[PDB]
Amino acid sequence: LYAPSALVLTVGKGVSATTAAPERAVTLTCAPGPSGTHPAAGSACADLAAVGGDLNALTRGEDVMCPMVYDPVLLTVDGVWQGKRVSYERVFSNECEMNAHGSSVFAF
Amino acid sequence: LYAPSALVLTVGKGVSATTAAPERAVTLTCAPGPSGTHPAAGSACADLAAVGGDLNALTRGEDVMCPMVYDPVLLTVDGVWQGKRVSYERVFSNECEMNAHGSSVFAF
Repeated sequence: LYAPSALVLTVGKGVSATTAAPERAVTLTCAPGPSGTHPAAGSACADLAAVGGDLNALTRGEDVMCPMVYDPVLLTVDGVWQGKRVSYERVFSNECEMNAHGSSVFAF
Repeated sequence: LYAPSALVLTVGKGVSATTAAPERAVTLTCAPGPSGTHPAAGSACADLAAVGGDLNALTRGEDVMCPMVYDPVLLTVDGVWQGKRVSYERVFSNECEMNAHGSSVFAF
């Protein structure tokens, strides 16, 4: 047995789970190994591990430059990270911004 | 694009998400096809489809017989079923009981 690490991330244009339909959704597994529908299971897993599973501490790439659009996107993440239950959601100003937090966690 | 179907199911001995640590956790994908860490991705997918994604309507196999133990187990399911957000959790009297609701959805 190992502490489980399994998550489902969903993104949709909107500003809250009540007003943003889930357009895309990927599963992500990091224990015992990185797998799932996520485009970059490996790097995503590494992104989370480095930050200690703390989604909120994923940094915004200083050099990454995004156009100043205001087209909100709601990101949700649910499941278990190393035996601990996860339930997170954040609204980004635009996808480019979302995809700029952590190299590959949210880039799906 | 297709309406997404991606879920994470977790089970732990306890009676509420606050008091039941996630011991095991499996991801399940049903669109465009059945996949994930779930032991029976295919049948599980079929179990859900038949019931219209309505977890609460999964039936208890009339013939399935379980010993009368009282060792509760909390089952949680989160994610998206056919474009609609899912967030469900139910406490069973014992694993044998949990595994008796729907042939293979919860049998993991």
